[PDB]
Amino acid sequence: MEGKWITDQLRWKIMSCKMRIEQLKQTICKGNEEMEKNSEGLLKTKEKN
Amino acid sequence: VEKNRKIVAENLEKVQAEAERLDQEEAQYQREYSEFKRQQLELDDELKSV
Repeated sequence: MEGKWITDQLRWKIMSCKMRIEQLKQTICKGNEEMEKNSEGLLKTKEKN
Repeated sequence: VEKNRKIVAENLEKVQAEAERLDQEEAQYQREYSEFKRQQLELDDELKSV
């Protein structure tokens, strides 16, 4: 049981590192999409202006 | 990415504001053009009446 707890700690650490990388990537993707939409709207408005 | 996104949102708001300010400046300039053209038309009409 003790070894199981230690291994759970370490393996959950590695997995949490991966999961954090993943969530950061998802947020970056959402931000990039928002930026692209804003850039498109800005370009259209700039042409009209 | 977040720095770029924040800069982008700020610049989009700034661009909308710049467009609005240009619109206001253009409205003021059209008002001034209205005054000047009205002056020209009144002066020509007065020269003709004279």
